[PDB]
Amino acid sequence: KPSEMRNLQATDFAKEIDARKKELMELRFQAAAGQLAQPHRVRQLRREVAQLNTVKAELARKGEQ
Amino acid sequence: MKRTYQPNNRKRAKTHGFRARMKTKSGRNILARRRAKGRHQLTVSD
Amino acid sequence: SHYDILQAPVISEKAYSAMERGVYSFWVSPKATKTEIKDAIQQAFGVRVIGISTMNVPGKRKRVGRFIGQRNDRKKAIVRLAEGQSIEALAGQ
Amino acid sequence: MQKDLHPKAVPCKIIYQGQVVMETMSTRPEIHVDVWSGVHPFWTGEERFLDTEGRVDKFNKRFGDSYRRGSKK
Amino acid sequence: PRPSAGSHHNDKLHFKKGDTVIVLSGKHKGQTGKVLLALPRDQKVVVEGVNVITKNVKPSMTNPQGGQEQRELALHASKVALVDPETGKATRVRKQIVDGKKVRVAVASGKTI
RNA sequence: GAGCUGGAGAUACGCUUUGACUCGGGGAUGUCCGAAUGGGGAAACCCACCUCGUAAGAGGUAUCCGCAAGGAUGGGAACUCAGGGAACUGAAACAUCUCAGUACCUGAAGGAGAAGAAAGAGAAUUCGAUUCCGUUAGUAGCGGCGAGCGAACCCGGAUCAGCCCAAAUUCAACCCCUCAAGCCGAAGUGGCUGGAAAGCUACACCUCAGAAGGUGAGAGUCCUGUAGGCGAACGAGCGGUUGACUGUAAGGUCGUUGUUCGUGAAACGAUGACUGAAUCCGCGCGGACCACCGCGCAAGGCUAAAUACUCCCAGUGACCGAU
RNA sequence: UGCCGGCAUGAGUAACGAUAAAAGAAGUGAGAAUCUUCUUCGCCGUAAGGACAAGGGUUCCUGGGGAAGGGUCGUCCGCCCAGGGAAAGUCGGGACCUAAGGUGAGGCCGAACGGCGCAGCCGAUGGACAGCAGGUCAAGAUUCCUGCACCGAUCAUGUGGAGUGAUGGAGGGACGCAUUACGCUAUCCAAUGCCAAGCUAUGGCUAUGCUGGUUGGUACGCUCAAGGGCGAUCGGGUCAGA
RNA sequence: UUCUAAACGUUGAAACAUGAUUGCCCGUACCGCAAACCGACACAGGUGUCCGAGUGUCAAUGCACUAAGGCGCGCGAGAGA
Repeated sequence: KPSEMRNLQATDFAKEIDARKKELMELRFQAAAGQLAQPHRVRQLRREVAQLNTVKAELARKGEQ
Repeated sequence: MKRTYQPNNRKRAKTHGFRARMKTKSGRNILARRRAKGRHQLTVSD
Repeated sequence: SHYDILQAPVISEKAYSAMERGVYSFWVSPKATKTEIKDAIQQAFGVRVIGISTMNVPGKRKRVGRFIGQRNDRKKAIVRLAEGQSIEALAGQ
Repeated sequence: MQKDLHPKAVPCKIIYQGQVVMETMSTRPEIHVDVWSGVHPFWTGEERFLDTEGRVDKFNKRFGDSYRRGSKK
Repeated sequence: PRPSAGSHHNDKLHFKKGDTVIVLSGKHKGQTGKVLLALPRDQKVVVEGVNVITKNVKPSMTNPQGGQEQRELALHASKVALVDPETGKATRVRKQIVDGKKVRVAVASGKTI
């Protein structure tokens, strides 16, 4: 997040996936994850690079034409 | 002993199994004789 | 990438009962082989993996009285791990 | 499909249904027949637009020696 | 499903959050309707109208008690709405100031909130 | 619009009032099969080989026509033909026949193709472009001369409009104009047996808009329609003046299918082998031919409109009632 | 003498299934005859064993409850409920070859559909391992522990000091029937061969009377080749295995 | 393991010894000539493959019984005209 890459092409976000999506799969597990905690902070930030790879093949298509 | 059929359906693949009615063009309409012809699903994928 | 295969544990009782020396069991993707599932679990977390396994295990969900209800297939990847990476505490017992 | 003659062909009609010795005179005839047939021509040729192999016809070479498409064999 | 709702009343009743009203339709006629959130698309509403009695059990959970207050029943709107006073004159009229989200001015004898 | 994403309405988890929640149109991730077609080829599944490259792995492989790319072929519920072809029945059985060119097969495109401007119908010495039904004619004929099929002569409208082989169409501004999200839309209540009764009663207001319906007892004053009218970004859709184009180069014999004509007392579509004559006051026929008239001329097609069709979107009917 | 839906009666009889014996202690609890810990019985054991073949796909388990089913029923199911269980470089597909046959653009022809076929892919059980025995829980095994075979394999140094790329003809893998033995152990059997846990009032013996238990491939030897087939440096195919 | 042409080839391409390295997904659990796979059902039906202890008996897989292993089968008793 956010919609900040509406103006930034330079492969920095290239490893942005390595951020929270690295051990939130280690919170996506069964038990000791979040039942009464803040359960929602999983696939509520898993569209973290999804629906954001749009205008990424319809904007980032900027190669040379 | 031998029944009247028994398993193993090779002659219901590349002959009479889903995509095997092109080898026999006038079988395509036969394949299409219960899909694009009348109601009902089909009979090769239940 | 370097991480986009790695995905979840396996949690068993005869895991760290039978899975203590170092071996785990993973939870990969339908994509078998092995030329991805490894370097995924190789980064800033100080843990290294090699000797991967990969198996199978289906699903089976015959629930309603009739028969309407079923499968999920899914897999897993056991691995091995020799002397070199013990624990130093993390998230598993 | 490289079966029927390239020209115009004959099949797809033609039947029979004739009689047997009786053509309005003494006794009204029965009938006796009522079946199918068809007709086809022959060979020999050279070239016309779209080469493949050759089938041609019969009554399609006699005066069929003008409307060419590029040949001189 | 337990057919109650009253979703056959058709969703266009305007109501929102924060309001003071009375009631009718019977059973009570002594109950200042108020507060609440409402439920567009199938609506539940009870207010302090009907004093239910619906004892919950007492496992080993946290509930052990019973209750006898606050619980579902039925009967949507259609009682006594609008009018700071009490009766007469509708209200669905709206200032040429857009903001449909909470347009405020009603009929002749209407209120702007 | 501001709140919560379809039936085990899913508790919870989470997001609000300058865009969470549902979405109108022009796009996109699009798995095995479908034309899908790398190969295997028994839908969910195994192989080579080149571009990439921190040792891993990323870009793709099939036939036809202007041929050197490409463009196309897929599956279709009723509309025309064409290759298409029997048949139980009837004649009180019963090979010509009625069913008919019908069942089925296969080829085509638009949702329109099919006949449709001609070597023509008629007949008083008239009339032009196909088809449908209206009326005739249910006549003439046909015909184991049997049941039976069945035009033209006079009629309606949709239509009573031009040109094609050798001396118009394509992007767009404007548009009467359609397509879903959607905007408002009318006008008073009390008492009983009782579930608030719209039943008994009482009075006004709303009127071009007073069809179905939900909220415990049929409600115009609770509300969605109806009359009054609106809506952009994308595009079609029936378009109106115009910009980038140039709107005027074969009869015949013998054997037979059809036509209403089972074919014989009859020209006329055309084929099986034989005749490519006429060639212009020459040529096609009036149901064979004689004589005279009538009209049309080798030579290739376009023609939208109605006739006949019924996948979808509102609305509409003296039907059923969830074997 | 219809059709379905329900109630019927044949009626509580015939029948519980191949007539191939079972009693009980005890666990449990709702009572227990058919469960469970178990001494006694007997039927098969070229079987009604275990693995591979087709199949069912949820069988097997950690176990759990009768509504119903297993034609008694039951505290047993593989009924029904969440999870658990078949860990690969060599046992398994393909790619390297193939008989029926199918298919194959061009093509041989057919009224279309198509039939078939040249260059081809398939289509099989089929030609193709270079490890055996132990350590394994609730279920899985030659993938899990140990002494162990490596076919060609990923790079580089050291006798090679120089060879090699196609469909191949090869030798050959390409085996018909039957007989005879000229070979053979595991496995089996001679047990007092090795070591014994130890012996019964039964009557009887303690000793040449006695339960039981003890090798495997990688490897290679005039103590493994029992047995079947003669090997090499010069000249040419008086013209083809394109 | 039977043989190489264009080309490739002189100091390196491959056959050699060796450390290092490989055979991809799927089965590898259940009954299995088996009330669970086909007979309208868990009806006394059903066909392939590998081992196949035993004394006795010309051989004998016919024939008795214990292994290992499968097991009383979808019942129970009486009186048993």
